Amino acid sequence: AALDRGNEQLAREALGQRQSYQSHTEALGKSLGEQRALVEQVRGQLQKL
Amino acid sequence: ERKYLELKSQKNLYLARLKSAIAAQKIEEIAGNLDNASASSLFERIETK
Amino acid sequence: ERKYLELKSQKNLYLARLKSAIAAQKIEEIAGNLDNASASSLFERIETK
Amino acid sequence: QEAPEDLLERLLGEMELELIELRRALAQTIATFKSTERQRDAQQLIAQRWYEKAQAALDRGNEQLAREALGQRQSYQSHTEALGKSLGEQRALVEQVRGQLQKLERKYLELKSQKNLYLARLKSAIAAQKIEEIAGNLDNASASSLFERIETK
Amino acid sequence: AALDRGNEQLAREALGQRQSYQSHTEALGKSLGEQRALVEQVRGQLQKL
Amino acid sequence: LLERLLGEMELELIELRRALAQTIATFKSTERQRDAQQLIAQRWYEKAQ
Amino acid sequence: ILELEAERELLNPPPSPLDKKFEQWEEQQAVEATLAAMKARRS
Repeated sequence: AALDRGNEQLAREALGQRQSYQSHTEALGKSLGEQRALVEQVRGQLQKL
Repeated sequence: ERKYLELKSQKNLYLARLKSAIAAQKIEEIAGNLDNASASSLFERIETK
Repeated sequence: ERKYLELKSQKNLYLARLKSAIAAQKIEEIAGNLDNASASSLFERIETK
Repeated sequence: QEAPEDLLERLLGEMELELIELRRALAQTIATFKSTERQRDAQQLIAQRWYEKAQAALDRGNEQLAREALGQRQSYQSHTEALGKSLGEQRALVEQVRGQLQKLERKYLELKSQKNLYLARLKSAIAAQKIEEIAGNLDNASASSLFERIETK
Repeated sequence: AALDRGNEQLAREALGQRQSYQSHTEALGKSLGEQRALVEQVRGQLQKL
Repeated sequence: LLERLLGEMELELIELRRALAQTIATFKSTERQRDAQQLIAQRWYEKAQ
Repeated sequence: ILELEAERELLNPPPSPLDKKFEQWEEQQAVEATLAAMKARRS
């Protein structure tokens, strides 16, 4: 929206703001994609026991 | 303050994996699978008696 | 006799400001705004349970 | 040890009391602020009256009484100035605290509008496992109660 | 109505006034659109039980 | 040791938070004092003028 | 009083001034658009 009306400065600052949240999203996605397989394995072990 | 919750988000998974691993050998002791006859307990001492 | 009423004319304002300040954190404790996920009470313990 | 959900209604009742307490305190604050303003007005009125007396005394060329009355006026002028100072100070503070009270009074009902939903969901979740215990569905034969102990007996 | 008779100033002030109520309406609509599905789910659970 | 150390850290975090709060408080107080002093200096300057 | 206020604020950060700038700018745009649409609709 800020790029509209040709106010490029606010667009630049907002795009700069977006980066930290992008990085945190990436990190959390990483951690979850890691943990899933481990809980799958432990659930299987529990069934067998 | 961020790093703390970061670690708290994995304490539980570690505890769960450890308890599963303990329970594994716990009931592997009683009534061994006898894949090898090296040692079996509580189902052979009773049988031999 | 003058100075006494002078002070009595502000005791009340101080008490009011203090009570407002206390009430602020009082309900900020319950159901945190979650601007940060550092800690929230009575709406997360219930959710997690 | 108490259950977490039990703390909810307790803390909400506590906050409910504390809100009306704050309201009463702010009321008393407004009251004396008005009283102090009235006092300032009375003082400046007395000063004006002494000024009138001085003006009348200057008439007939009796400058001495005019001098004494003008000297008298000074203490009341100073007190008027001091009270005006104090009031001009206090006004903004009561404005700010009134705003804070408004915001808190809104947020409170905001939370009260969801306490009930949370309690309902929790009770449903409890009841789920409550009757799942008795007479297990036997999707797995891992454990069933009160319909197998009876059957086995 | 205030814009009529060319009294633009009062129209500006009234349009400014409208914004807070618009925002509150939006917030409440959000909260309701959220809660509906949850009560639907809990009603279904009650039926099954 | 895991849960023990995590509880210890949990306490220590809020301790640190309280300490930083007190720091902010007196920093504000000192600023207020400076303002009062420079105001008195300005008043004496007015008297000199 | 100052301590309690500062602590409560420290637990939950207030909005950055950039957010205030953005919201003020956009509400200005909104009021302008509304008054323009109104004074255009009348004619």
